[PDB]
Order: sequence, then structure tokens, then C-alpha cells
Amino acid sequence: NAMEVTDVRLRRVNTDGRMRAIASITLDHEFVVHDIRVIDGNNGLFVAMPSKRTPDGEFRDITHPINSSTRGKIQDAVLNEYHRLGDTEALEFE
Amino acid sequence: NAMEVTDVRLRRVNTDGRMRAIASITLDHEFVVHDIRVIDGNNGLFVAMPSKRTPDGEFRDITHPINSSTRGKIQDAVLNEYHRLGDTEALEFEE
Repeated sequence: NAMEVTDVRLRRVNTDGRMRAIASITLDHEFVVHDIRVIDGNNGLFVAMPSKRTPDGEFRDITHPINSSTRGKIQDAVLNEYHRLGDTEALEFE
Repeated sequence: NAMEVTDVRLRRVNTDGRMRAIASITLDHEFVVHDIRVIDGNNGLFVAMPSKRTPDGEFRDITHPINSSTRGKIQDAVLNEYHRLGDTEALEFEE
């Protein structure tokens, strides 16, 4: 079995800057990953894994998807929920 | 569908006395978690997840198994690998 984003918790960020939300994902109903950032980079919204700067100047994620596909399956879930919070709130407005 | 820690890779093993190994586990063949470390505490060994610092200054795991059995599993998966490497290491010298 492949792994599965099974839940997303998300907090919208309203301070301007690039970052639009910070979230956690639940993998397999079981494992939670914190500090995932939703960002407006000059090419569309994208999801960054929690990352660590090396004493080296450089950067690696603490939590790394191996394929770009599983990356995208993490990204989709987070962007989906994000936008879904957008338009459940919108519809509430009346 | 639960957790499957499919693989445990074990870097930096046995230099500091307390900080015993540095570990990368792979979940479900696709998702890797770095900077897990094997530390020797009060009662022997335990596996520490990577630490997030919250806004009030407390330290929390970035990587958090909600249930304790999942934690056990993860811990056992890591410790068996650490224990295996070392005892295989010694078995080299005997032969």
C-alpha cells in the first residue's frame, strides 16, 4: 500500500509576505507532520515541506517525499483543503 | 492502512556516548523522515523525533504519531536496526 494524506489541519496567514497558510498533514490516520507552509511564489501556490538549514548555508527538508507524484499528492490535499476552507467560508457568508 | 516503516537507514552511529545514532526512516516506500536520533537516557535507549520549536518556546515533534502503539513500532523498527548493526559489527571482529 502507498501512503495517504488522511487529514489536513490548516491556519490561514493574513500577514502579507509570500506565505498564505501553515498546516499539518495526517498520514495514514496515524502520523502527523507539522510546519507545512502554503506559499504564493511567482508561479502559483505551492506547498513546502518543513525544512532545515544545514551549517553549510544549504537547505534540506526534514520530511521528504521521494517521487514528485507523492509530493503532488501531499500538495493537492493541502491546496485542496486550503481552497475548500476558502469556499465553505464564502458560502457561509449568506 | 496504517504505518509501515519500510526501511531504517542509520548514519553517524556511535561517536558521542549519549547521542548514539542518526536515523532516517522511510514510511510506505515513498515518504522519508530525517533527523530522527537514537539517544540513551534514564532507561536505556529511545528514539527521538525531530523537534519543532513553538511560539511559546516549548519543543514539539514535527513528526508526531498520534497513538502510542505507532510510536512503539517506530521505536522498535529503529532500535532493531541500531542493535543489528552493532552486534553484526562485533561479529566481524570475532571472525
